[PDB]
Amino acid sequence: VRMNVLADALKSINNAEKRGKRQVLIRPCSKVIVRFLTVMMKHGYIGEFEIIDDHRAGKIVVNLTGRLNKCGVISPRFDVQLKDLEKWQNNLLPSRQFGFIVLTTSAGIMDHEEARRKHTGGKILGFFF
Amino acid sequence: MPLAKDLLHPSPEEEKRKHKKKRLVQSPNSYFMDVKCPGCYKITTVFSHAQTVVLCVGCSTVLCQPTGGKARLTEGCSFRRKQH
Amino acid sequence: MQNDAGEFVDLYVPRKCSASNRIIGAKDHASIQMNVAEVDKVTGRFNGQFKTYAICGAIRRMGESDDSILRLAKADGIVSKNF
Amino acid sequence: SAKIVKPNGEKPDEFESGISQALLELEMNSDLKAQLRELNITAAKEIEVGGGRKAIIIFVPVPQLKSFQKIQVRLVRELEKKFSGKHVVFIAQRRILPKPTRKSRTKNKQKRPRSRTLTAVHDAILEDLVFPSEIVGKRIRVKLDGSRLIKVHLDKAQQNNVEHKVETFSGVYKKLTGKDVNFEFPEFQL
Amino acid sequence: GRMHAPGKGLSQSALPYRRSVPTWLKLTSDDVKEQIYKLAKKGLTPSQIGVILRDSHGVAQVRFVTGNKILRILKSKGLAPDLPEDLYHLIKKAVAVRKHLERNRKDKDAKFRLILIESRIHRLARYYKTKRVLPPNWKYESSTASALVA
Amino acid sequence: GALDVLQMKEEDVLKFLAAGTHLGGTNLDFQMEQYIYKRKSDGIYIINLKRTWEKLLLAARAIVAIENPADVSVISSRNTGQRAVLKFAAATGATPIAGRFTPGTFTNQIQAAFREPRLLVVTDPRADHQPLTEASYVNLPTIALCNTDSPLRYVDIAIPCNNKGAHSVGLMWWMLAREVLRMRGTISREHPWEVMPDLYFYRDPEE
RNA sequence: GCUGCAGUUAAAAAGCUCGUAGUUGGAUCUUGUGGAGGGUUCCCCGCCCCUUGCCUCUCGGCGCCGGCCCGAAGCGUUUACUUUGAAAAAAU
Ligand SMILES: [Mg+2]
Ligand SMILES: [Mg+2]
Ligand SMILES: [Mg+2]
Ligand SMILES: [Mg+2]
Ligand SMILES: [Mg+2]
Ligand SMILES: [Mg+2]
Ligand SMILES: [Mg+2]
Ligand SMILES: [Mg+2]
Repeated sequence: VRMNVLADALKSINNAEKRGKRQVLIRPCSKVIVRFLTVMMKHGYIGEFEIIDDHRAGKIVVNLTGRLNKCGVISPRFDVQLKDLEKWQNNLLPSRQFGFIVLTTSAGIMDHEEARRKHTGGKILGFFF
Repeated sequence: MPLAKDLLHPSPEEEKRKHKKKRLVQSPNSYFMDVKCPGCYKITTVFSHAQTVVLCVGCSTVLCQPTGGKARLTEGCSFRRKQH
Repeated sequence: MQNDAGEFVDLYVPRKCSASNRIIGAKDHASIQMNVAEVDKVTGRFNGQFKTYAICGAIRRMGESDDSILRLAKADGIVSKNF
Repeated sequence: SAKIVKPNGEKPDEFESGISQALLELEMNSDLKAQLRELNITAAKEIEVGGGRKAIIIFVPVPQLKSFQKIQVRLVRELEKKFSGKHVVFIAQRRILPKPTRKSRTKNKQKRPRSRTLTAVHDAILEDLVFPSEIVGKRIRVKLDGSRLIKVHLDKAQQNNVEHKVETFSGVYKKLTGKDVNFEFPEFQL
Repeated sequence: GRMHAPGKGLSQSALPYRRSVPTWLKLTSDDVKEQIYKLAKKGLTPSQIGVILRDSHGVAQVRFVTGNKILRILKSKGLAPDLPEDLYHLIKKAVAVRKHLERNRKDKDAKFRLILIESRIHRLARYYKTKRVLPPNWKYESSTASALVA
Repeated sequence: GALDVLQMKEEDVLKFLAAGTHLGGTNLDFQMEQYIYKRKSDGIYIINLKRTWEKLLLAARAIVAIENPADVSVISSRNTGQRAVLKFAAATGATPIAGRFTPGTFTNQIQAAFREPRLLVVTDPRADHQPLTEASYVNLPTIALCNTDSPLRYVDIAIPCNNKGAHSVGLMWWMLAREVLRMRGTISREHPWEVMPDLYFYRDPEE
């Protein structure tokens, strides 16, 4: 079935970090997975990643640093509107000095710190810290 | 589980040990072959996992038998794997 | 760890494992500090300078420090290549 | 012939008609006629290379493309020894259309078929840039500053025909689309 | 994950990445189409045509040689059957089961499997009616169903 | 090492093939899989020698870096390795332990057998498991000679060899003594060694 | 117990399967730079095809040397979402 593709991509990344692996393969690939990985890599929680291209949905190989502590998904994509955001990042995040919430806004997939910097709400996807 | 395996550049032989689909990119294990009847003479092109009965033209009026896997040639000599 | 003035307010900076990047706690009585020697490149005799490696207790308990030191050495000219 | 063989290409063009008249010339001779029947072109252009060389593109009208490909070896060598010191590549000239939702405002025209999408033509360009090599694998490494890097993996047969030209493929692509491409001959045939 | 069974196996095919035609080929697009029409005239379903073409001729996948799939080819000439063979073979199997059931009524496993076959028939007709392939007043009734197969 | 003074010479491959050290066991474990060349026609694995040599020189480089020679405690419990560890401790000044181990020697601050080593060499991971389990309490690295069916838990520098036959075990200890004494200074290279490996072999009670 | 509980043995998964509503649903359809606000690429004007944008004319005020031209009329298939304005008694 695989209702949600991002959920199992993130759970398979997170099951390997607990194990000390240097790399993972995750499949199928998707547009939202690549954007979420780019957001997670711009900050420095993962290394580079490579996309393997079959003529189907494809597969990704990720180089894992040892910096990632936990990444995860919020199961229904709730609407979040720049006033709920503080009450959201007081449940999901472990502190006020690190850890990011990832949300899709009409200006792309980004983090909360940029969402407030651009005055935009959207839908929550997940978090990593 | 060496804890540092390389997934992007696998082995040239351990990537043909895996299932046809569980490998990095899918590939069939089957192939096409030239077959020669020693009687009439043509170049019939046959699928390895035939599952059909093949005849040449007239002559032997058999050239392969179907099975649960790869088809077996009766006495079809000289069979060549075709390539890419 | 610093503050807005700039000073460092911290008891100590714990070391991190060289194979999994996770810090080594203060009560991990299974972590080691393996120290290997450097040779003098001509007559193959020891000369002072040496290399040091830390391995955490967990990945030492799963039987992986063996093939982790081999990788930390091969990456670093103690073995060069062609193991 | 040689003055109308760039329709919708604004036919009076110094370099383009210069390639044209010579091409149609060595077509019209009775040397080898069973290979061509005076097929149209539409454009041409010389582009620089980081390696300091010259490469000319032959923009073929796409319904001709299969018939150009049936040759692709005598023509390239002839036009090469005529313009010695350069490289010759053929491209079938396809159409990109804006996004029907939003890249250009909609006026309820048509469905915008998939062949006219950006990715489809951007792949058919790469297919045509390296024809005798029959692309066998693809890969994309996204590096640590946001930019990507494509790797194409071609057969280990038909090798000696393209790796001398392989440097100019990168230039042609980085000039047409804007992406950094690499070409490889893989670990082994498997 | 089988629909009506408790098993789960991956026995599917796997067609290759090089999607070009095989450099050798004893045929060309319209020669394939005539070879298709000939077999379609004799009463062969698209699956049978594709197997026959794969086993005795060079064509590994018709769609890479001719652009269109086999059913669209058969339609652009007016040769496809009135109902698709996915539903045809299921109705044939249900008729076969119901005959045996009428012969010996002490068979309850046949009853169960007939219920499952008819569930499949309904789940497929419900989808074929959504794509306007079947008239919206279509209905699987056992008697007229036995009539349909002939 | 990557160099040529440390590379294996033809005189040592003959010592190896004469002691039989390349001949593995019948069972393989998934951690020793990088040290095997190929399984023979009968069910037995050949150990790669070039890999034995590199792991043996890595162990020597780990031992030479310890300043006090007398906290490199060496242990053997089986009857084949006792003379070898006694002679290894004599040749380079370690402190040997042959026979029973008397658990708690590393973690008990009353016993008179209580010592605090800085390294630990051992003949057989699967027969001297008590020193390993105890080293896992006091931050104690470990070197070990491994058969093809040795569990690499708590070992840090495995040396692949035939671990079963007496000639193999003595040869490995002799070569470990040779290479520590060589690179510490002492018995400089470009000479054969006074000691012959047979001083290190098991007695196997005589005529 | 939505955030946030439980169902091997403490209370607890219908004997088993099918099935309409209900809830949930795989991958895929355009990118760099000239000036400009924040660094030394990257995120309002526009160039490789388009980058509010096609138009069809018409009356109203706007250039210039009877003539020449862009803003004004439809609007981007629609929605949900998100940001912003308007309009919502006081008391508390
Ligand atoms: Mg499954
Ligand atoms: Mg099957
Ligand atoms: Mg199927
Ligand atoms: Mg409770
Ligand atoms: Mg009870
Ligand atoms: Mg109970
Ligand atoms: Mg039950
Ligand atoms: Mg979707």
